[PDB]
Amino acid sequence: IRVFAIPPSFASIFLTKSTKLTCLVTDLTTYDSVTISWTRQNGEAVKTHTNISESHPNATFSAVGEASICEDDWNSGERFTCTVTHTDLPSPLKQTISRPKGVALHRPDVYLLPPAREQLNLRESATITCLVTGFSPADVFVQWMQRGQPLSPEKYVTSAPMPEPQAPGRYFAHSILTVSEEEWNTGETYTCVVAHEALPNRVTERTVDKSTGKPTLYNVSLVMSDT
Amino acid sequence: IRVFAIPPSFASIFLTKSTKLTCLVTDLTTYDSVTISWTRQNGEAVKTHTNISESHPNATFSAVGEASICEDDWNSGERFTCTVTHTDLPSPLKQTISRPKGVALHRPDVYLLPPAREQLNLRESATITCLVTGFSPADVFVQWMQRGQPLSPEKYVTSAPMPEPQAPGRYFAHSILTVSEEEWNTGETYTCVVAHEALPNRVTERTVDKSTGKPTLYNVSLVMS
Amino acid sequence: IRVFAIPPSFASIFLTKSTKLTCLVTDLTTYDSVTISWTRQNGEAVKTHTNISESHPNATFSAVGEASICEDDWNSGERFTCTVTHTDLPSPLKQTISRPKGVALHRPDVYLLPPAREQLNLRESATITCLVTGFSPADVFVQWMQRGQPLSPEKYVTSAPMPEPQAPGRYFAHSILTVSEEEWNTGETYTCVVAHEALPNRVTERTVDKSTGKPTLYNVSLVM
Amino acid sequence: KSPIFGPEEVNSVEGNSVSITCYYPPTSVNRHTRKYWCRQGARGGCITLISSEGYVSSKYAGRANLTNFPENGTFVVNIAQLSQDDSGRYKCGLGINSRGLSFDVSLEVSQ
Ligand SMILES: *[C@@H]1O[C@H](CO)[C@@H](O)[C@H](O)[C@H]1NC(C)=O
Ligand SMILES: *[C@@H]1O[C@H](CO)[C@@H](O)[C@H](O)[C@H]1NC(C)=O
Repeated sequence: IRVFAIPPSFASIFLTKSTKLTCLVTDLTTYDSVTISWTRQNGEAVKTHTNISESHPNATFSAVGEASICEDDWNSGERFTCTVTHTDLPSPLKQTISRPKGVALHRPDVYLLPPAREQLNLRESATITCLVTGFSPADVFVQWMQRGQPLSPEKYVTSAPMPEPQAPGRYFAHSILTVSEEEWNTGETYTCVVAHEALPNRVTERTVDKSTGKPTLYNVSLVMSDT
Repeated sequence: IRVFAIPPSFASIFLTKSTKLTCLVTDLTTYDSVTISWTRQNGEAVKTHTNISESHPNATFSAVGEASICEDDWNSGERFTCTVTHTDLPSPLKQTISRPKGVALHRPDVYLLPPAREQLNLRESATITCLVTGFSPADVFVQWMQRGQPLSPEKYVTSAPMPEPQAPGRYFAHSILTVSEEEWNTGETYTCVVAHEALPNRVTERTVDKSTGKPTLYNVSLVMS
Repeated sequence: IRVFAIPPSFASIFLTKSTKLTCLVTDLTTYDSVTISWTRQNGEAVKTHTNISESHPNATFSAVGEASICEDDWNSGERFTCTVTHTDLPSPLKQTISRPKGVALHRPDVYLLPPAREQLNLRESATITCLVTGFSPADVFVQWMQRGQPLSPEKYVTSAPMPEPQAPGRYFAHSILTVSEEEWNTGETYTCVVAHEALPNRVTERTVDKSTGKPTLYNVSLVM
Repeated sequence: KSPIFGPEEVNSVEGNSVSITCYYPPTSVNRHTRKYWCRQGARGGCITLISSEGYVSSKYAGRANLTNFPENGTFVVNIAQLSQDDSGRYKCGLGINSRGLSFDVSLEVSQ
């Protein structure tokens, strides 16, 4: 008999522009007269949360309420309370939440790497890779745009952040995008927008044309003779 | 006795992250006990603002009112009404502003132009020029960063959004940045972020080094005997 | 009761070479048979100020006073006064305007920048920017010619002279021109002329075509 | 000369299916090296429509499979749902697209 509340993540405040916070309840049966509430620090009102989940088969129920909030005021560290009182638990409980102030705020430095020349040889497919290194804390959010409008998420694959071993407790990530190869030899700018909560304007954007690795000079020297 | 309701410009919501709208009252009679405030469409209160105006240098009185709102409250469709209370007012004045939704939206196409070779021959200073174009409405913002740490606003000069010649209601701008000639011939990536309320993440950026082009040079050398 | 004076600047002279200076009368009630005059320092008379305009349907005042002068009486320092008498203010009003000497003059460096490869690789339309940097005083006249034939002024757009960031009392301006890039693939002439007062002959022309800053690639060095 | 050998001329009506076998000298490189079927377009080169490693292009997705019988010494390309954009000039081959080792099939669809 427990309650799990999920805080708003930066890969969701940035993706959906609608900072909000949920409250699911584990190991409580599928009964009526549910208490799900969201209060500020001072306990004032909140958004009307609906779309309660379905009755699970094993006699458990998670009444999920989604409530929004002004944008700064989540980051200012205002505590919220998910208060619960079911039938089996007529005694309440307040699952409290806050913004974790603390840990240092370093910013990513994003290098976008173009496909290997051994790969654009089979003339099959090019894997462009965005290497979001050096940052802290977690929750980077990488997405890809071609010429201005963002691509499908079916085509790129972001890893979850992994901690970097040479440097201290600062993560990295990476994200590959696999394009066709005839689409790449045409041109095709293909940029990598990387959202973090420690950048100046929150978003970095790097890009790769076809012409970005290409050598500065070819320097042949042919010595045909007869000796 | 003229009350304007200053709408928050987008170039200030982006520069300050702290959208403030201001009731500006001019030519009030020379007195005191001034009562000014900002309300929503539902008339709900905002805090009292600090930093009141001084008396006119033209022998009269004026008022400034600084209310910081959530951005979703201002853009969500809520009109905003100011109240001003003075001596010569028989009744207060409620001045209304709404975010003018109903303009077509288009996005800037920032092409960052690099300095002319005629200029890096006088050995003095380059001007890199960030041609923001194609966009609508006004209220672009352009600022310049060098390795993710922005230059001071004394070095770049943004223009004003002037209407584009050939296209319909749309605009452009420029922004020049003048950098001395040994800076640019070292590397020095010089990016140009452009902040506009019709972009996806509200910010795009482009960049230009010394070598942003300068193509393949073939250098054949035949010693055919 | 305001009387303004709109003078002719370098853009207004050089487009026309027929300097006409205008005395604007505003902020009264709507009376007819207005009495205005354009006089010199020595009290003489000029061309008549015909083409009176309409009044204002928002009930402000509208009267213009023009006079065609030729240039040397405008540069040598003759003050030109518009005199105003009417029924609301029947006292003689003097609005004096001249050319305010006592300012420097530096020469505009002009650089004509060709369209960027990000813009052309869409193949929609290119814009060429003439950059008129470094100069002082203001009032420059930028216009564009396509091989000795002046383009239509619905096509280019000149800026206004905004003061330079790191240069002390100088200025700059810009002027963009939108060429259809299909015309830039033939890449004809596109010259930018810039009329200032501090040039030697007062007109500088720069030009850019499709192959201007293109460096040499194919350095074939055969040796024997 | 390149030792692959396919069908030089293939004819099949729209909607019907094609089976195109191409043979190779059954070495131990040629059994295991990459086998392609590229579309020699105009203005340049092969654009690999269906490789044998497992790429299958945007066009031929759902309608083509390339299999490989290395003991029989051949590889076979099945293409269903023809249309008249499936007409033109194709190559069946091995290894890299550029370096020859190929054969030139001329696919020609009829109404
Ligand atoms: C180009 O080739 C010439 C002759 O082979 C050589 O002397 C020169 O150094 C080369 N230029 C470079 C490396 O920039
Ligand atoms: C071009 O080739 C000449 C011929 O020797 C060589 O001296 C020179 O370095 C080359 N120039 C460039 C810019 O590569």
